[PDB]
Amino acid sequence: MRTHSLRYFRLGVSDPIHGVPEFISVGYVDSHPITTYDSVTRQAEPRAPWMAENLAPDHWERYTQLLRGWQQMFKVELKRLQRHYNHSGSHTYQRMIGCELLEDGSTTGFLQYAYDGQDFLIFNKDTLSWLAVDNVAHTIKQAWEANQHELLYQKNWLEEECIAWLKRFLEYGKDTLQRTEPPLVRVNRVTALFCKAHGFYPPEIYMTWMKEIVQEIDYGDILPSGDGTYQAWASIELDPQNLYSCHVEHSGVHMVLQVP
Amino acid sequence: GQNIDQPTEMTATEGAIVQINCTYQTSGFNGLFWYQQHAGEAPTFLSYNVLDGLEEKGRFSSFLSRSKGYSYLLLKELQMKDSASYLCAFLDSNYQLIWGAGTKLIIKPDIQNPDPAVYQLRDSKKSVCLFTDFDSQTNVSQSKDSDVYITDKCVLDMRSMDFKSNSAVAWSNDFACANAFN
Amino acid sequence: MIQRTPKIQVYSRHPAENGKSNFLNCYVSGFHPSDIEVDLLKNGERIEKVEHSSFSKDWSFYLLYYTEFTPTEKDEYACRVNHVTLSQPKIVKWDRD
Amino acid sequence: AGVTQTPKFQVLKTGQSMTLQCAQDMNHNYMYWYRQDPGMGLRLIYYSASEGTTDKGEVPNGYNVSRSTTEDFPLRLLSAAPSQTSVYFCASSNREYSPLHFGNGTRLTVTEDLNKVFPPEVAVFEPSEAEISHTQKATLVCLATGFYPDHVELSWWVNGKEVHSGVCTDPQPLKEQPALNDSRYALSSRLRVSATFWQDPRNHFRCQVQFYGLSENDEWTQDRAKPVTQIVSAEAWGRA
Repeated sequence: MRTHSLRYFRLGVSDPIHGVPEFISVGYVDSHPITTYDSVTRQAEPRAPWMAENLAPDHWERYTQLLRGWQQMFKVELKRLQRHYNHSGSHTYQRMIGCELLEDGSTTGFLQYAYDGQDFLIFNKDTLSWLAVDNVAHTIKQAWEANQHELLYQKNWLEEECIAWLKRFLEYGKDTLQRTEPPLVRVNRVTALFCKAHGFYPPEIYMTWMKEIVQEIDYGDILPSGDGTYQAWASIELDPQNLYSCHVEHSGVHMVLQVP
Repeated sequence: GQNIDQPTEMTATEGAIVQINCTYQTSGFNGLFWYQQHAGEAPTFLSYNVLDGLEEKGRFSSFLSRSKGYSYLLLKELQMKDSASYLCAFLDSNYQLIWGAGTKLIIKPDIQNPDPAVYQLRDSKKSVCLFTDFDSQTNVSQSKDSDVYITDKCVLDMRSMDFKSNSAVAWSNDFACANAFN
Repeated sequence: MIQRTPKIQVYSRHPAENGKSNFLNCYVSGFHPSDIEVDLLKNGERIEKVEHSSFSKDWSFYLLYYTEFTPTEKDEYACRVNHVTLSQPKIVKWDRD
Repeated sequence: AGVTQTPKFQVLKTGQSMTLQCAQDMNHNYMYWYRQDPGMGLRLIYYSASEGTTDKGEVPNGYNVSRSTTEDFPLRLLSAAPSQTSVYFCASSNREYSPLHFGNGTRLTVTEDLNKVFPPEVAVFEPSEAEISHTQKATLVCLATGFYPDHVELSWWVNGKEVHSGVCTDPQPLKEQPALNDSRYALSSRLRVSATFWQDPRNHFRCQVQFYGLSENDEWTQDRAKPVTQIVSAEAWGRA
């Protein structure tokens, strides 16, 4: 029933203020971070106990060397982009790559870049093409599309390797990644009722009020509690002149709290 | 990244076709390469396959079967200059480049005038023997008397004359070019 | 470029009860660029013992900052954030209620 | 203009240090050192994913590298041993998954004793009258004998210009004594031409052997001339 995902994020900053990394890379399975690297440590490090226990030192030593390479490539690509835009000072380059494994077996994959936090280049692995936001991106896309070997490499990586990595990491983090922690839900009282849920995992939760759904409802965001679980809320105001109830849905289970 | 196999040596006739096979075993794959290495030269890149199917470029083709773990390099309209080693290699999941031991391709010229002859050349100031003009399916044996050197078989191509010839040389210092070979 | 000012939310890990070990969370999200300074404050003072954890589909950054703390009726906690979109550091007070 | 690797040939004494240079001006991030040994396939010694870093291959022992720049990846033998006798290939690649560009190789021999180094003797053997009258073709044979190590380039020069047409050269030298390892080597080549070409008294034939041996600042106390890097040639004129 659960869709799982593996995602890598890459951040490059030119002229970073003293101490701040020029380059950072973090991987995630779902919301759980699994790996980190930056230009300050210059070391690939696990970010889950189940990654440290199942991947030997030689894995981290190899991945360190790969990330030293990706850090240099980022610096060079960002410096070229700044030239193409006659930009100086600090500018941002971002890369995001990932796949999803669905319950049924179907997969998705994605790869995109941003310059200064705006879409730059988006890969379509089905048409083996790149969408480019502007002439500078278009010029780069056209060189990438002239290299059929690299496109086919990326499609195979997204569809086969990323998914094999995800399946390997799901097995390693089985007990953490596949668990359900059902929410604790309470109601508290300006004469408003707050429906408050916490201790839940995974983060996906639906919360509402009824009496007939209430239309004018404030929603708290799903926020991380820090201990691997999440919290959220839905509030309503009471017309002083009517029997109200909180409805929560989580991982296939429905909960109702009737308020007297 | 576990194993890779390709034949030691292959022999095909000028103007014909040859297929060099490569089998591999790995849990994790980022593409399979073919490289050409002329004797006394560096490997040069020929091809890259990562999905199933057939890539073509001039006289050369590369095929990959992911399920069978199997690639071939196909060379058409074979020339003498296609004599070289052909190396397959594949990237594993961590980008380890795993090299096969290489396949040596020998191109045999279509020789339509077998004239096996053993001659004696004098120094241009001590003397050597030349076994020449023999058929491409002759082997050049070797040497038992260890004070007598006999080179390997050698193919020269007098390109202006569309003429190809197998040659072998021997020397010593009682000797006689006759019997020198075989 | 386009700059995006951080969203700043301050909340406890567990429901708050005075004299009970809890964690103070400051979640900082939807900002650009990435350079940000976050401090948790006990009665106005920088807390030394503070930990932190990313970007979203829209390329904006997010971060959780937190400390072990024991709420009391007396003590007041806040999050202090500095970012290029901010003329002065933004302060959000923890609200138990 | 690709990957530049120097030198192309090197003899060392056991215990000497040596640096092989490799440069590429293609801005490739990955540089590699491999050794190639008969049967053994290509073995990775060291690689560098970028300037500022390096890491061991399959067989790093006895070798060292540095990556100060994108362009250069020097390979150091700190203490030459006989087991490091090999052919070394430098290579670069844009990324970890992109094709390798190779330098033209370093053939390195390590000997116990540089007094075993000998340049070749070269002789030209003129074509057999029997061959000319039976085939109306003329095979010259060049022989290069008594050289160590096996670091030679044999070429044929007809009227002062190099020729590839009609040339076959033994692809690997021969051992004059296959019992010894320090054994001196011999190499043969043929140049075949028309009888009319051989019989033309204007045609000049030169077998040339470039030998790779000692440098002019290697010390030398033997009676024979210092076996330095040098060309040895033999020649013949055609005749009617």
